[PDB]
Amino acid sequence: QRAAETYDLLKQRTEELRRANAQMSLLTVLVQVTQASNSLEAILTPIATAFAESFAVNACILQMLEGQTLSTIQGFYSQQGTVNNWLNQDPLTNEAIATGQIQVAANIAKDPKLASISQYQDNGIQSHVVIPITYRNEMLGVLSLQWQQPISLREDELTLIHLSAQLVAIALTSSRCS
Amino acid sequence: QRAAETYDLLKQRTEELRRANAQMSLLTVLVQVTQASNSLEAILTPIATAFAESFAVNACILQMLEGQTLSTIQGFYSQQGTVNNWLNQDPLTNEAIATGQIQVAANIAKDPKLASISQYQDNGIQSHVVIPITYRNEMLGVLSLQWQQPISLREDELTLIHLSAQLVAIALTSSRCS
Repeated sequence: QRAAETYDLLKQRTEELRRANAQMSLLTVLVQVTQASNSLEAILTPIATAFAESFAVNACILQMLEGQTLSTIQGFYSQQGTVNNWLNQDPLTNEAIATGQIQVAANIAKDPKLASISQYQDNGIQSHVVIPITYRNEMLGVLSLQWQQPISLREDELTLIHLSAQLVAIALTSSRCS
Repeated sequence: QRAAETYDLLKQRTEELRRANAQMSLLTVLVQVTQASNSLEAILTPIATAFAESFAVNACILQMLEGQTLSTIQGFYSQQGTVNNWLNQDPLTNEAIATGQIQVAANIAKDPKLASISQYQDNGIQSHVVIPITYRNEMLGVLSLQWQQPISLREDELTLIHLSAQLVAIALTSSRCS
């Protein structure tokens, strides 16, 4: 009966509601973190951590740029006992820096330009998204999201990444104000 | 039957979903506007306009501060044929500047400190919210929301105002970067 296709539509709304709330929650935390810090360095790990929890990553790295080189300045989170930063050796990151575009590798085994990279293999990284962090046209850094399984991002998750990163860029650019 | 108390809960979820989407939408527009501008002055009206549409105001004013004086620098929106800025003569605004707190006057006729003010009367303003716009502890300006009817803000609407304003403060502080 059409009263069973109402369980199909409440179960649908609630999931959408759940999703929308989780989006709001990430944006809320990013604003809070920005307001509570007093320097750029204090803000980095908290931001990485915020993305890590939102996207259930194995690891997240937020790394600053000087021109088009990765800075030593960075913040990070990992479920592992150590964070292994090999982004300077990463084709995916290198394409992000060059093109100013989000780069999505949903399944490493399939990008042949990525499948044979020792670092992806030894860290067990099977999906990777890297997004430049750009304020106006100034690229301030990159944010890397890493998982040990292949992912399949929804439309809403990609919108959230685009907006998130954009907010983060507003955030970093203000943090440099003494 | 309990199948009629499922229409009561889908009609409930959808409204909550509607609300959450409208929140996301305001935050999205504020980020976009910040990224698309190239100066602080270009950003002001768009931000005021964004709040005006979100909160269905009669008018919105976003006005910069120098120390604790209102600047000439400002942006605004109004349904009226003219924007009448009388915030320098406003006790509500003056309390916001002094206390760094949101000020809510849901029904002017009832604040006796506000009911006899010529400007509230002649503009037909029956409710008024003014929120300082503060980055870290630096108060950059005030944002004023004005209606011709009494309002009754929901919990979610107040959270949105707090976060919004906080984002705007991040936004203005970055805009000053040449």
